[PDB]
Amino acid sequence: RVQLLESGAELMKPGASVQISCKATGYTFSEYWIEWVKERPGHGLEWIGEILPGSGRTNYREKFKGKATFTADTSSNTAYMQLSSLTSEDSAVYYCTRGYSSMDYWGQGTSVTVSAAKTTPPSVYPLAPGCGDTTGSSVTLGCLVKGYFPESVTVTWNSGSLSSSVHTFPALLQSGLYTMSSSVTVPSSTWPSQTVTCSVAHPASSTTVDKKLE
Amino acid sequence: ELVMTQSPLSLPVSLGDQASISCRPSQSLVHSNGNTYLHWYLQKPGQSPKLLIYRVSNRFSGVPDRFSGSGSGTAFTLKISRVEAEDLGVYFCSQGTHVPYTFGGGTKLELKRADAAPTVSIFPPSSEQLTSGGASVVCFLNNFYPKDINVKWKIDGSERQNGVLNSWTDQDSKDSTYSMSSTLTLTKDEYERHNSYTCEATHKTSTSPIVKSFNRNEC
Repeated sequence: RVQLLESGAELMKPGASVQISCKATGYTFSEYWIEWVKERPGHGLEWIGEILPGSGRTNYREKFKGKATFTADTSSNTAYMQLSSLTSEDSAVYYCTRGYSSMDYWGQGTSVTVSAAKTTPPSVYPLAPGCGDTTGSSVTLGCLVKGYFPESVTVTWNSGSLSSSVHTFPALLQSGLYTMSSSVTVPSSTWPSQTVTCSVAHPASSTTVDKKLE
Repeated sequence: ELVMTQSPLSLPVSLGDQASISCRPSQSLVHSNGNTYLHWYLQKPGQSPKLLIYRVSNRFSGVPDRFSGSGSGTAFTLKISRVEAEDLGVYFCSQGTHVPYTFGGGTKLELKRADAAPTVSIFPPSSEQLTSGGASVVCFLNNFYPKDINVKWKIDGSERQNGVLNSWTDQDSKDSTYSMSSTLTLTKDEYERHNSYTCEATHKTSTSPIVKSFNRNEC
């Protein structure tokens, strides 16, 4: 019945700080601890800190005292998290929460990504076996994508002809830029009898590319 | 603080079985109020995880009969008796008698499979990457099982480089195998400063580690 909705994921420059909010529908505010948690890929969950609305009371993880602030506007039923002096290690997904003798109900999720970056398009490098190595069954192929921002990358790697095992590997977040591949399973006969081609589509810039391999 | 060692990190279970996945905290979780505070949660890929059994034993609202929750001391278990599709994900056990609120590592539940030797394919560098003064090499270790798989790049044997980006894959729908990429990244020149590199993958299927090579030279 109760709901906790959060503001939408942001992209912030370093230094600058964000204001995540957590609106609660379906009860009285002033009684439950408004919890917030840190979900960083790899680390897991770092309870950040408590605060009950109404009393104005608070509670922080030693670690976070000085980086986070918690406020609540009882007559608007929003909760607050202000992470000042942002940085590369705060880039993660944050949840607010109603929890007592349990972590009752969890908000959806605000993503906060810290990066210097300015929009830029995927420099597309086509992975094609070189001089006489790989032989036989499936000629496997690929299309690498080296650097760009932000996540808006989508690959139509619709086969070259006779093929299916298509893998789209995840995106690493290195040096504030993005870099991921695509990879395909095309059997000898069908290649290069016909040609396979990738299309890297980065709508964050309405820029797109088609590249035949070999 | 106080640790929470989720006794087992990957439950490869075929559907329709029991599911023990133990969680041991560091101290007593018994507050001076009387009740202890271990608690369970299930996190479904893409969504803010959720409350399973709360207060150790106690079952939650809109929450299956198929979940057992019981313990005492430095030992707490969660037991799903008829695992069934919608229960696949990770399970953070938790603590709340001591500030701060530690969360366990998170054991996962993946589809069972029998081993499946990984297929490696090295691809050299493309002239246009070559052209921007950059140069990557990528050796794909596709559609295989089980997960655990390390991959060392003894470029020309001696040096164990480490300018590597590893991209995994969430388990396959109709396969239940995984697939991976490894991009050793060179300074164009660095690349044109050697003759043949090798990608070494060690995955308990083989005795003799699956190695593939690439000759910068005779080509």
